[PDB]
Amino acid sequence: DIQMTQSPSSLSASVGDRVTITCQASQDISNYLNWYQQKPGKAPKLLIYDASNLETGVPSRFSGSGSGTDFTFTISSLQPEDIATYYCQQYDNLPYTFGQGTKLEIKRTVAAPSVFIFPPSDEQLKSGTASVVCLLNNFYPREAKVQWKVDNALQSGNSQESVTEQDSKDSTYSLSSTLTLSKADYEKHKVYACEVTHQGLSSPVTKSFNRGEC
Amino acid sequence: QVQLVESGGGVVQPGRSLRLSCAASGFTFSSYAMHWVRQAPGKGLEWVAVISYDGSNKYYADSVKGRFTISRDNSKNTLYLQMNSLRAEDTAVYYCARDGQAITMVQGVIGPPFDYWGQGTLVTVSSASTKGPSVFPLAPSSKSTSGGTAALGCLVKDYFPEPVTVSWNSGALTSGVHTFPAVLQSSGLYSLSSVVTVPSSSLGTQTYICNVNHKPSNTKVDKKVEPKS
Amino acid sequence: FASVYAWNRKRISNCVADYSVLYNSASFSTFKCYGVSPTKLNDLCFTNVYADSFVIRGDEVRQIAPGQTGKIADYNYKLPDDFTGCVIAWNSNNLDSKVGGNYNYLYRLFRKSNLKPFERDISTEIYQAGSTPCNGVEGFNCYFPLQSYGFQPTNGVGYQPYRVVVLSFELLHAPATVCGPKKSTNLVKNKCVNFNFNGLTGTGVLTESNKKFLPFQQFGRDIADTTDAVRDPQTLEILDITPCSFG
Ligand SMILES: *[C@@H]1O[C@H](CO)[C@@H](O)[C@H](O)[C@H]1NC(C)=O
Repeated sequence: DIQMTQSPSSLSASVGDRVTITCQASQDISNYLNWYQQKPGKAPKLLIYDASNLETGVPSRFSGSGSGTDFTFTISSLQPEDIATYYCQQYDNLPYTFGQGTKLEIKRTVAAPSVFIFPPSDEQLKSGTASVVCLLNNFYPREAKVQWKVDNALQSGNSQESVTEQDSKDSTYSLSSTLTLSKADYEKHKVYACEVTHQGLSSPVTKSFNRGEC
Repeated sequence: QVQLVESGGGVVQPGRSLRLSCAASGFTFSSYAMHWVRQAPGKGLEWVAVISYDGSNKYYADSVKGRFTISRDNSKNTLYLQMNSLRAEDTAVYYCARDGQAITMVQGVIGPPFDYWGQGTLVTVSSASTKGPSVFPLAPSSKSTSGGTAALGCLVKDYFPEPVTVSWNSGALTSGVHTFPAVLQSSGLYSLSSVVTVPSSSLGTQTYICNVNHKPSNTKVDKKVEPKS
Repeated sequence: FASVYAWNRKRISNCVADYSVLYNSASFSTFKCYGVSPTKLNDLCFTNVYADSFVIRGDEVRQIAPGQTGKIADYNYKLPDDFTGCVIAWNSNNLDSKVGGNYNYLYRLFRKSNLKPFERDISTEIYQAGSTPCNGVEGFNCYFPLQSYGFQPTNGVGYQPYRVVVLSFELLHAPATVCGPKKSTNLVKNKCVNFNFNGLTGTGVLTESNKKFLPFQQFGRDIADTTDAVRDPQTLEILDITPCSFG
């Protein structure tokens, strides 16, 4: 007894539209399931019991369709405070499997990032390590690429990124990539560069500095 | 009315043991069922364990068995999950929820399942103590400058005790101030950097001091960010 | 009432059925008619009417309809795809739900294959989900096949018990059977009238008779074969039929 569900994950649309999420179920037909929404930074919330028939409180823009092995959540008339995940739980056995989630994102005009590279502070080079930060400010398409280059060598496996939640004012993203080196290895090269690729850029932007040049 | 409270989680080394607490309120506790569900941070939900109305019907999951156990107090409307033989991998946030629709479990089908009034997390690292945070100022530079604005910030790195905060000018600047999600290194310690943009005419002109506060420890340091020498 | 997994089956037969007392009783929360709209029931005749009875949850009344799916319509009670009768349902929270839970109303939740329409299955064999044989004992992938609604009076609507009756009119190939009721008016004697006496359609003046009809006859005829007397049902008293006045 092992079952699993699927989902067309990570969709995006605009205000006042219709979305669809299809949880196809595994073998061993079942009988209705559920639909949860999860605003991040909080606890989940029930929206529709098996098949359909929502609960109370819900603003009634939601609908299911349960017919055996393939269920479709369908929301009509999008609203600007209804962007969250959406995980569906299937029951009727020992292990209550789940879905995968469905991240939601609004629609904004292509905005290119402001890019900025920061060399390591003199205090940190005393400690014996060098963080090289590169910032990408405001930007719709989050599918941005950050390529570090050290003396024109593409650097793989010594960086970390994180990205902010879509901004409630201008619906943009911001991204910070940190390159971490030892003081010793830092002092072995000259040009540190950060090359950003993005849909709002016709060709990639590189911000760079030269270690040891005021 | 119907609401749940949870406590008992924190930071512990692997191999150890810990029990949790899932209390109830409002409804009659000894008639419903109680579930256990988790999610590793940044992943999906996962059902962990369940028990009937104190009728000893566990039906555990894969791997979980032999490491977890369920204990509810019908007399005191509380429920405990005790786990042993940790893996340094089951660090997550955890939720308990009520059911009234299972089959070999609770008598009679009543209401909807999974009404989800819980919270509560648990860290399983090796940091143990609260590795203080090391701060550097990331100066505004022409490589960050573009036209009318330029960005400057503060890099606060190498700390274990997850909740840490950095403000700008004691909470003054709310424009352009954006703290990025902390990153967890291979060393086991967190790190983050918070940056704010400000008109390029105002590189050094006004005050831009990041106020770093570490609440599990008692670290409070103000660092000024100025253009590069 | 009767469980949902062993519904009852009453075979209403030759009678005078008045579906109006049903249709207008306003006590029914659901009265759907499929083969035939409701108001024309008291004007038709069939061979047999069957009435099935059971008790389900509140939000399971939408699976009692032709062409549905779900734990009830799959394997508890299946309606054929060309149904003819009507489905009636009303809430019964105060009768069937009792504090502490009424665990006497069960339903089947596992079966090998969906039911044929109007098929019934009261067996109680241990279900076998997985491939491992069960040998009549419970365990993983060996489940008892019956569950029980635990009804309780403080349940939100849609979890309170509803009682359901499914009337199914069938027409085999007999000579006749039960049907709607008849309505007779007053007896206006002494006026050229347009009359119908249980089939006899005619026109004329009706008058008290003095002929002695046998103990089984109905009306009277005359040489050259024209109806000239009838017998009234409501009273059973000879009456003559005189043509109108023409000239
Ligand atoms: C018909 O019913 C009336 C009462 O309404 C009764 O007086 C009469 O005797 C009945 N006649 C027959 C033939 O049943």
